[PDB]
Amino acid sequence: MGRVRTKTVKKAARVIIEKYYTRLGNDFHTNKRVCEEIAIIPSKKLRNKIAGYVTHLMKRIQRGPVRGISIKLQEEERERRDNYVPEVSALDQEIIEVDPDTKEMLKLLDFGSLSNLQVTQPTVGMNFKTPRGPV
Amino acid sequence: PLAKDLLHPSPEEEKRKHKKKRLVQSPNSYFMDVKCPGCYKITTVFSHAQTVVLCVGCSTVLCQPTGGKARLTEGCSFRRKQH
Amino acid sequence: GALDVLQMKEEDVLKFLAAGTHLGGTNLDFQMEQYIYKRKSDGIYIINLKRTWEKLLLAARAIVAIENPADVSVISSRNTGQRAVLKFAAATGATPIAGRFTPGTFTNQIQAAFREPRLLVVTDPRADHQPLTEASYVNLPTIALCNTDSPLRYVDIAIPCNNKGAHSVGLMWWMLAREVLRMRGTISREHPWEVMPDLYFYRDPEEIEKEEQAAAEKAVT
Amino acid sequence: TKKRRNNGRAKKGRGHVQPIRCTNCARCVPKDKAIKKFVIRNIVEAAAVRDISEASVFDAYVLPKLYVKLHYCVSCAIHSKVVRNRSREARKDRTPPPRFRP
Amino acid sequence: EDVQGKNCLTNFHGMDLTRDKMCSMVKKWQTMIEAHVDVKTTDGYLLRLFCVGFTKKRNNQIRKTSYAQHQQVRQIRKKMMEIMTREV
RNA sequence: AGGUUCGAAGACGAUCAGAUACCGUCGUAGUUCCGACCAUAAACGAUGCCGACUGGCGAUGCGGCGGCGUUAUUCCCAUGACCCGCCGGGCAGCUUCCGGGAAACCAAAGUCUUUGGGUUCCGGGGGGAGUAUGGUUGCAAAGCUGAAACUUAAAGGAAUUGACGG
Ligand SMILES: [Mg+2]
Ligand SMILES: [Mg+2]
Ligand SMILES: [Mg+2]
Ligand SMILES: [Mg+2]
Ligand SMILES: [Mg+2]
Ligand SMILES: [Zn+2]
Repeated sequence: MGRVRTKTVKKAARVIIEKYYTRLGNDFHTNKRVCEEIAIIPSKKLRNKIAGYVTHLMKRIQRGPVRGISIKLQEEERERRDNYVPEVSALDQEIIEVDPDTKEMLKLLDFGSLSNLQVTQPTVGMNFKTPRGPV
Repeated sequence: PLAKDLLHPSPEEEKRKHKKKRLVQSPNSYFMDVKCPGCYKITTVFSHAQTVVLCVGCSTVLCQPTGGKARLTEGCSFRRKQH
Repeated sequence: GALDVLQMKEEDVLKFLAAGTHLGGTNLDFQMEQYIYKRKSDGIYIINLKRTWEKLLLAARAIVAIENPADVSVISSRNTGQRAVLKFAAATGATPIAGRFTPGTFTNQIQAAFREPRLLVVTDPRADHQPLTEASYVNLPTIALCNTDSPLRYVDIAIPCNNKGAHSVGLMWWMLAREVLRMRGTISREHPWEVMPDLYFYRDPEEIEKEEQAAAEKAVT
Repeated sequence: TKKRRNNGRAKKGRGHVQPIRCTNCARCVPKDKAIKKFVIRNIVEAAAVRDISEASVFDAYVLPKLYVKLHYCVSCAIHSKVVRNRSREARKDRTPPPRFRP
Repeated sequence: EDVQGKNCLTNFHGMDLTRDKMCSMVKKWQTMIEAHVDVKTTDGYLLRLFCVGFTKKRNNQIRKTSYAQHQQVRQIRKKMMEIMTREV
């Protein structure tokens, strides 16, 4: 009750995680020793407050991609972003469904009579336009 | 649109407007040859007619006056004439 | 163009019809009615693809006219287009801002991310109104991808395709990149581009994990 | 200065509307200005529904509703906390409050 | 009407709807049409029948209100009175 | 004529330091109808009337026109109920760096120092005062028309920050 960490602890822990992710783990005491020897923290209480938040943040990172950013998480992010170009295109449907109105649009721009272009009938209807007011 | 051309409108925009407010005003009404079954002659009923018109030979009703347009009676051919 | 070389070449018509890119209803903005063909019986407006193609080519001309390639700035607030603008900047050499646009990027000269571009290309006028307004502050011309109901306030080279579906957004960024690189000399314009347009498509996390587990179970078996 | 564009009432195309009486103080309010409220509360007051249900002589009986329409003057609606003061841009919002369904 | 020992024999005196049903039917954005007729049966039991009916929203209707115009209300009311009179 | 209910006046009961008040009980005139007066209201959109021009959007009411379909009689053409649009005249709404404005705001309160479409009424610091007096209308109550002496350095409008709010 009343254990919110200030922005000094939070941003110090974030920079520590960003720079020295490889030497930290989910153990408070080894993280405490690492933060002792890689940063000049003037007081013991601040030191192990920072170490506690580092431990909490590494549990969060081991769950998923919080900020961040780890090099492994970011390289796998750009791997997902860059790779999975599929082996077959998603736009090669080989059967394209068209309204007869779009068929006529293509017909008047000289492409409506050489493509595959499977056509349906128009929907008897005009029941768009969700009812006005409440219910 | 800043460069709408006001003196060459498309015919659909011309038909869409009021009968005034066109470049040159023109009526939306017309005349027509109305033919009823059982007779031989035709009558030249106005489209927006207000009179209960009658065929002079056979005293039968051709059109019934309504709010905007004369409603012709049960089945009778009509030919809009000279457009 | 009026040239025969800059004509439609119906392979991309098949790409357009597969992705969407011609269905934009049901609201029509009064400055976008120049680009529609007509309205479907179910309320959707149909967009004439000749106008889309030639507005795209005009935009590509304007992008090519910038001598320094890292002065075109490409913007996408939404994710469906964040991927496309990142790959577009990779292909052409533009400068992307994918995600949150911090206000004062173009006007506050003191701050660190003070970009000073010469052209601005925007996925959605309605979702990227803040870069449009700042472009009005710093006399910066603007190109945008516009649906049938997108307001054209600070837009100059509005390209009327579609910006709801992920496929249409990825496809139009793909063809903008292809035309920009073809007007410069990188692709000889006779054989198709090696980059397949699925590279620019948005992928939500659930279908990503479904695809990756399907690929894992296929590879192990 | 003029506080609202309508003058606190729905009177647009007419000269006079008939007054009504406020339901808990009997002030004369014009009908378009009054705070109206429709109440479809249960008679049997669902904190006590099970005792009535088990004491009933029928097997399948559905409890009747109570249908009252309330009219408030502005002062009674404010004091009974039917409505509250809002800021300017909040004032010009006409949506009913959400139905708190879940 | 009469007593037969330990029995009270009754006869019809009137019909009514419950309060909650009548309050449940009346709602906004529709027109209520009511009619009444005074009318005598063959054996001399002069009655007063009250009718009520409400305009119905169509299933594909997207307008909020279903309001009959005044002439429609008048001929609906005329039909109600003529049907009740011919029935009783 | 009629007087159910409410209810100026009035009486009482409370509350209060007081309480000719607010709250409660009763209750006259009045409230209702017919006939005759009176001419006033925050009689308000606090915005003269007529005409022209200048953005968008979605609805709504009346009339007309045109369209896939659904529904009613009836099996058809009408005619109704709905659906999708267009035109005209209405009551309004949202939005907009049209433009305006001291601003609140206003698509009119815009098209105004880049000042002139036609025309009626009307203001000229605050008070004294809509008073005095004369005239005139009315049964009266009052309405209309309407000063001066004298007095005064501000009275006001719209926004901002605080302080205060039973
Ligand atoms: Mg006030
Ligand atoms: Mg009034
Ligand atoms: Mg009393
Ligand atoms: Mg009186
Ligand atoms: Mg003065
Ligand atoms: Zn009250």
